[PDB]
Amino acid sequence: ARVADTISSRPTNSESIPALTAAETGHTSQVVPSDTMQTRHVKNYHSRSESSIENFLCRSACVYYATYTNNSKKGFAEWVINTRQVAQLRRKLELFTYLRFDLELTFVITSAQQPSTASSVDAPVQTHQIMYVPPGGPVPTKVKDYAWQTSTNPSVFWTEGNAPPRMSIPFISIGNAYSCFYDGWTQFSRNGVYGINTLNNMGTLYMRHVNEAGQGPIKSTVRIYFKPKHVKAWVPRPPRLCQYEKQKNVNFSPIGVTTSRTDIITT
Amino acid sequence: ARVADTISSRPTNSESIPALTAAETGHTSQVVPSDTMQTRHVKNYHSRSESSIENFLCRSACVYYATYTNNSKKGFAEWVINTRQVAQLRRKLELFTYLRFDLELTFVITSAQQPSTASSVDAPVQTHQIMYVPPGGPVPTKVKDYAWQTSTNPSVFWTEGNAPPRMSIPFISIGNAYSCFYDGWTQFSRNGVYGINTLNNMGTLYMRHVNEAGQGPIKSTVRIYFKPKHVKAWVPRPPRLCQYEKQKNVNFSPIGVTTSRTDIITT
Amino acid sequence: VEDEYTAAGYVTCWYQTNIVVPADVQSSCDILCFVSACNDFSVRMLKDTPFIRQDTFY
Amino acid sequence: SDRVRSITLGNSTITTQECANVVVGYGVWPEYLKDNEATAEDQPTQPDVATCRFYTLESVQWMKNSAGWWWKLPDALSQMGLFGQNMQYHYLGRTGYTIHVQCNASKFHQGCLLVVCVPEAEMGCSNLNNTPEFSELSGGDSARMFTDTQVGESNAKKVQTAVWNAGMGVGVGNLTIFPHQWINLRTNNSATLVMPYINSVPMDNMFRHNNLTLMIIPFVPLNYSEGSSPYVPITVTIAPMCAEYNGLRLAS
Amino acid sequence: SDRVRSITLGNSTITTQECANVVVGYGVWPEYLKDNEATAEDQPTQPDVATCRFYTLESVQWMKNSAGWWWKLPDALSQMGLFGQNMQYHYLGRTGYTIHVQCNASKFHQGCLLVVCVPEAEMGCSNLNNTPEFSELSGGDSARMFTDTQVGESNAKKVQTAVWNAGMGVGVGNLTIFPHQWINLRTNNSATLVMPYINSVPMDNMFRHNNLTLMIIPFVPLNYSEGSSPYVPITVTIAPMCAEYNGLRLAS
Amino acid sequence: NVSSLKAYQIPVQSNSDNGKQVFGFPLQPGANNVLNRTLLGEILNYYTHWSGSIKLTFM
Amino acid sequence: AQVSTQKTGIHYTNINYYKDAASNSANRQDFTQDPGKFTEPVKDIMVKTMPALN
Amino acid sequence: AQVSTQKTGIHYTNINYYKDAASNSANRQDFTQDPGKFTEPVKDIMVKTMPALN
Ligand SMILES: CCCCCCCCCCCCCCCC(=O)O
Ligand SMILES: CCCCCCCCCCCCCCCC(=O)O
Repeated sequence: ARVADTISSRPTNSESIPALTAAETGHTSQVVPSDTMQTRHVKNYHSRSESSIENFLCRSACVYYATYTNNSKKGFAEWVINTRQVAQLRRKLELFTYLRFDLELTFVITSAQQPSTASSVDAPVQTHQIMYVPPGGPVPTKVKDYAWQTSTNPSVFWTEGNAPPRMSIPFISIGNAYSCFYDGWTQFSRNGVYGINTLNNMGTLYMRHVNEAGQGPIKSTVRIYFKPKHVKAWVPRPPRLCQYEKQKNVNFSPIGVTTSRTDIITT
Repeated sequence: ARVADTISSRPTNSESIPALTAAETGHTSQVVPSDTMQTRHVKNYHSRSESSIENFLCRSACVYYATYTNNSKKGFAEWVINTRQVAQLRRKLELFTYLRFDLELTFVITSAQQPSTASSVDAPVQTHQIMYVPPGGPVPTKVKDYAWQTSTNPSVFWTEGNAPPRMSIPFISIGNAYSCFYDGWTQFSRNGVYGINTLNNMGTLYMRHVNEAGQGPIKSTVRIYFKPKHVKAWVPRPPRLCQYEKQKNVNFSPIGVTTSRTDIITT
Repeated sequence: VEDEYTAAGYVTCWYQTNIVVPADVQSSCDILCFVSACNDFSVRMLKDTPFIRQDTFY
Repeated sequence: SDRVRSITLGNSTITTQECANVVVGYGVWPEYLKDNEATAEDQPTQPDVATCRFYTLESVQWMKNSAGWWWKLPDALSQMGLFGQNMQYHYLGRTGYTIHVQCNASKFHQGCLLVVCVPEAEMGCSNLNNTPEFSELSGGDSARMFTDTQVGESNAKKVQTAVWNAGMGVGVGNLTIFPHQWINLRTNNSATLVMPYINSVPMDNMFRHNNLTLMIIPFVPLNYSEGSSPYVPITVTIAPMCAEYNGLRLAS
Repeated sequence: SDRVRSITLGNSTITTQECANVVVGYGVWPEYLKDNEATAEDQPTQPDVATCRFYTLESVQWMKNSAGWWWKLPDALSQMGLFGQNMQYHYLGRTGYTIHVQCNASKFHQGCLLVVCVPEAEMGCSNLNNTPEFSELSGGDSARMFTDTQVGESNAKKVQTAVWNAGMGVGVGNLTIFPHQWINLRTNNSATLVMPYINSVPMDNMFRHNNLTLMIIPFVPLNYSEGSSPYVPITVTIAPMCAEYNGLRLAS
Repeated sequence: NVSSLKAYQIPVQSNSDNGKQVFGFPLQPGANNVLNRTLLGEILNYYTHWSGSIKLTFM
Repeated sequence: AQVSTQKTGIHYTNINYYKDAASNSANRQDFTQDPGKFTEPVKDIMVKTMPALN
Repeated sequence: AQVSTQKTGIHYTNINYYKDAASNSANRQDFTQDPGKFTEPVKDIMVKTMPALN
């Protein structure tokens, strides 16, 4: 993807006006710097390969982290899948209005020892289970539940001390693209929920320890990473100026357009 | 496996009656919606690939879990192989009358530390043995037994902290297909056992620790997962309405066909 | 699952004319209803069913 | 001479003697739905002369301390002729648009306007917990206006209408990434934008979803001297293009 | 078996298991206006699925002392869907019709009905000096009924509704010169008539002129024995065919 | 009528008026309790998305 | 080595390593339909436009 | 096996192992540009040397 090269030029005295235009037409001028001054011939070998949509968006970014305790009544974690609780991936995806990609999912699981009271605490290797429930299915209510039978829901098992678990997800949607912005309601009477919460229905993700609480409590933490593959994008958008405040909507507090200086001629 | 597409149509005034039929023949009508109203031409690209018998049944499902303790007289586990102690795989397999598949077997083994009384408890890595005895062979009676010599019975060994063990099983049967339902007895005098227990003879599965009880008791738990491959199916069946009560038979308590509403015109 | 963004509508039934019956015939009749799918029906994204329970092994 | 146009749609005509070029969307002209992209399988309705014509909204006054105005686009035409009657009896629909903003003044006045068209312009609220209710987000062919101040948090359901944030939390100078034109009273008299149908679905309901927003923001304020005309109006004219509908039912 | 039909128009369907033939006008099927007969020179509107469909009027009870009913045809469909909305915004229009009258009873009932369609059925008044006012000549999809008696001259603006004169001063037995069918409860269950556009001009205004009239007259009265069902309804279903309009203006 | 065979029968009489309603239900083939438990509505409860036409036969 | 077609909305390679046919992978790409044995199990064929009983 | 060109400032080999097209690697080498739909979205074309308004 090489860039255009420079063409040599000569002194002119003519009727053609490249520098004069009209910006009132909504049309950006197509002048090169070899029209306003004398240039030399320069062969450019630079490429635009690092600014593609396939290269700008295909990196792993953290979206959530949750904790769950071993020695606890109903100690397990849940998360409703969205991309609006972090500030860095939300600003990158909201440069466009419609997106369409595959996904790559990676989990990072740690553990920590809690202040127990017994002597000679020695625990074996821990095993974790991460379950995905599509919308409409049965959900777990506790740790020893029948809902963890995973007969048709996809799940994964992992033992501590190995490579992190990874899997792929295709373009799961009902429409033809994902929508970052929705200007409308969910009811036909125009009441209630207004915004992007009317389109978010992706499921819930559950996490638990498979072992038993032997002689000491253990507190674990999972971290989730998103990586879009095979990306298409439509209708670009200005970047966000103000800071994000909530998750469901786009409410903000107003702020200035830039920072200030002391004069108009200050360099 | 693309679905059929829509054909355009015109206003009619004729003798042909697609909407009128007779459901008394036991014959489902073959009308498309381009016979009862005016349609446009629509090319459908949808596929029926996710509803095949190879895609509906080829997922891993938990069938049993058992425990066994290290510091115990006769501490080991046994299980007679069947698919009728869980509620989610039993309802999926009983949509058909006859089935024929290969198998894939996966085990998930954990451990836990029991409240010992000694100081400086530190145990090495644990090793487990899982043995399969076909019907008629010798069975173990204790942990230090001669029956664990596994000269011709297939067994597996596994050290804690690795990938889970996995193996394949072919279509082992005496008939031409597995039978989910059997309407008959085992005696010619029509006494005694009635039902599916007359056809179940698959063997027993044994589990033990190979290490010795060093200085502290350890309680382990295995979990078993089934995955049918190369599936054929015959004679479909209505799904089960009531809740399962036992394992050997199909006894139930009666329940209503649906849940109720307050009127026939309630939307 | 129930979702107001992807609703499908309503199915009703009304009397066009009356049920006219002779003498010595019962007036009250009955209607049965059936349901099925056409040849463009398809499904996606296999999950679990909410129509079964368990507490302990059978 | 590029300075003259003439647009003819149905039984209506626009004539202009002082104009810039015509901006066409993202390079795409409006068109009917094809057989490869269709999902609703019954025959659509195309009236095509009774709906595809120029409808004129109300007029607003450009004052000196004026901040801006906006319109939600498949909502101002909800009581206009036979276009607003097909929306009530049908469930689906898709439309392209042609917008013509027009404002004239003499050679002794000055000022500049930005006329953009924003797809999916979701707006925010002044109270940080709620969302704005329907009466503030749009009106029936009547402009909702921005203000140069900041709406306080003591109100519950009101739009945050600070102009430099454009209601959406972004910079107002970066709104030129959308298809737009300028009206400069030194040289220009009108602006014309042609927009195709933009959505993530091939058809949509036109009463629960506004998929376009037309904003008019004065960057350079209106100025004149003593004796010149103080009243300067702005008028907007919208024409639907290649509209079709599906799903007949009761009147809603 | 000639006894079954199926008519499909838009998103609606009629099915019949006991029927006579279909009567087609004067041998002519409805069609659009040609280029040789046109006089209005702007482009017409043809919605063609939103208007050309089956609309069902109200139901009337066939009693024993029952005399007849009538409907004025481009007036009962004046509040029906998108057909009655195009009539309010346009000035001209032309339409053909499809009428389906339907009445069922058992094998133990008897009676006969005549279903005719009369073009330009101008009616008379009971007072010999005046003409009947609008409220008696037609109703909004509600039947106006004849009576077996004679309306007195003491009333001022009322229709003379004696059945044997058919409201027009002619013999009621000679109404079979118009396109018609019979409903005989011994053999028949419905009647279907297809009517083209009949006028002396190629287009006409549909609010000042009714160019068709549908009459249903019981020649043999309804009779049954004790125990049979006493309530017998009659239902009418009309579908416009090949409708087009001209002259957009305000809503009237 | 749910613990009976009367749940499948739709009552039909001879009236003294016109235009009465027989039944009515919303079209939700996997969430509405009318079409929930049928042969079509049990296969749909194993999946999440569905698409296509639906036949309704009356006898 | 088998080269197959890799379901989309491009190819892949597959080699078998074991001696028994029960050790292979799942089929997952056998799309075959015969709905007529359940929906029309009648003796004489029925045309849609004709009546059912004559 | 696909043989591609391995971006420099030499080839490499790529084989697909899974049955679904969502399991492949990223594209990373699809360089295509069309800036004219954003920078010049006008009806009549504008030559650079000519004036904008005549
Ligand atoms: C163990 C398997 C886990 C399966 C996880 C599947 C998660 C689904 C991913 C949904 C992508 C969400 C994209 C953003 C949605 C939107 O912007 O509207
Ligand atoms: C370590 C090797 C273990 C070998 C395990 C072999 C288990 C045999 C599997 C039998 C399949 C049972 C299928 C259901 C039987 C039925 O429904 O009647």
